[PDB]
Amino acid sequence: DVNTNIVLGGTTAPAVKGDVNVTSNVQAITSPQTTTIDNQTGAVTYSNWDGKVNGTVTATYNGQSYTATLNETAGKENSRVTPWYTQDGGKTWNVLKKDGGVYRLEPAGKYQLSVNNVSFNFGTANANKKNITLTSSNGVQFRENGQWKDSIKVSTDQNGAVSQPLTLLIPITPVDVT
Amino acid sequence: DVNTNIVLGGTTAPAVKGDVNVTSNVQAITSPQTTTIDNQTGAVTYSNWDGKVNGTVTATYNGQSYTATLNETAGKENSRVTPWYTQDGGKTWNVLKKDGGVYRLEPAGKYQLSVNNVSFNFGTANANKKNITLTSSNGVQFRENGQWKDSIKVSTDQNGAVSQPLTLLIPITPVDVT
Repeated sequence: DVNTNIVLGGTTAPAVKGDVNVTSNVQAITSPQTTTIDNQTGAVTYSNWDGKVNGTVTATYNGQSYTATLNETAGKENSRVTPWYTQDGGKTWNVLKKDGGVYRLEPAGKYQLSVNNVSFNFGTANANKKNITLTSSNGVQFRENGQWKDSIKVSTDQNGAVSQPLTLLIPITPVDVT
Repeated sequence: DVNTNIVLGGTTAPAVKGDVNVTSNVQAITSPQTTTIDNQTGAVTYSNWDGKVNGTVTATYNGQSYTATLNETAGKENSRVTPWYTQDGGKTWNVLKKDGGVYRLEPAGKYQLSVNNVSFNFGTANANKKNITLTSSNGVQFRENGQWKDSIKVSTDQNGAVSQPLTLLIPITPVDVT
């Protein structure tokens, strides 16, 4: 697209993009293990939260919908799901240790999932392709050059698989019981 | 190497060995950035600690002393030094984050350093050797099969270098400098 338009930003490249439309279908759910109250009022208190999270990452590309592949082997190359939280406004981000042997995912609060060694099999139909550009539909980020990024370029190998392993950051906002 | 002696606790191989004897020469030192005082008692109070660590890992092998090599490359290959603390003790172990942009280490101690992609150059003289036993003389541990241990077996390549990257855990107990 020709750049015609005089935006005060200083004539940057356009935001027109997207070969592969990566979309998290990851969902998070939590329940309190212990609810308390003072009977002097009706002031309930839900506490001791117990989080769980499930789903997958799909990707629309050339009118076909693919699903991300994880690695179920036990080496350094295990696609390790690691939950991240911020006490700040995302100024920093710390890994959740297991407390009482569960992931305390407290309702609202902001979370992020990190999963390395992801892939996709786009099929022999899509072999040997260069500059496939991955964009997120819903706040998924891709790791590159030591830093998170809104989009990344991948090439497919002779079979149609992304030639090198990805690493994703997935947003999480739990639902709760009640 | 022959079992004569009836110890309680089954009978098991001896622990004595060490083809190559690794020693941490890592030292840690800290100062409070603010020293304060309760004049009604005269009880001083140190706070805002500022830790620094320095040193090397050496190793004795076949009468010669070698020194560990780190990897400088910007990337996934980089020997990442990560400071490491246990809250109270044992099962707890978490990454030490920078506060006030510096690594506060309190002289009460209980810290460990973790460093990947280490190596050694044992010299052309020690090429092509097949199974070498690594031991520490001062509490350095080596990573394998997802867990630390005090010994590992490695082989040298055509040049005399450890064929594969090591990953170490180094103890440190800081000292207070006035």
